Amino acid sequence: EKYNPGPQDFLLKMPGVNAKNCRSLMHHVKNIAELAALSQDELTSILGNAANAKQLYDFIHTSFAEV
Amino acid sequence: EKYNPGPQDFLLKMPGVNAKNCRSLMHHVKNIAELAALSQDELTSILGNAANAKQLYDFIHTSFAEV
DNA sequence: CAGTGGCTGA
DNA sequence: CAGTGGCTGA
Repeated sequence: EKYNPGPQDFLLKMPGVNAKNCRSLMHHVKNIAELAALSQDELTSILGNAANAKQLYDFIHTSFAEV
Repeated sequence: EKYNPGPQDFLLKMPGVNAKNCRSLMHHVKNIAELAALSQDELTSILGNAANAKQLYDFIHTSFAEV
């Protein structure tokens, strides 16, 4: 498909994303902007899995360094 | 000052990033959430380069399919 | 932002 | 989110 291996791949690079919920993610978000804009509740609603949701939401909110 | 290879490396995985503006980016954003929350005008203020800003914001604002 | 976890070997 | 483009060989 026309799904560029850039932002599309970026989704699967997360510890809570697979090709299965990837299609849902990209269809629910514009790109990286909406991807990181998603909330834990949003994730479960799109991914349909609490584990995948928490894992994805986790990385999105994983601070670079703990001071 | 950990800076795990997860969110930190994620920054350097962009077409408009380097290690020099990486320290600026992480200091201006919490993690991925703020990373994608940045605007093209903001990127220039952080990265200090229009090219890097446009390139970084480009990817952030890159549609999964049909860029 | 808007879609469901969209696949898989013989 | 909050820091400046934070480096580099002899």
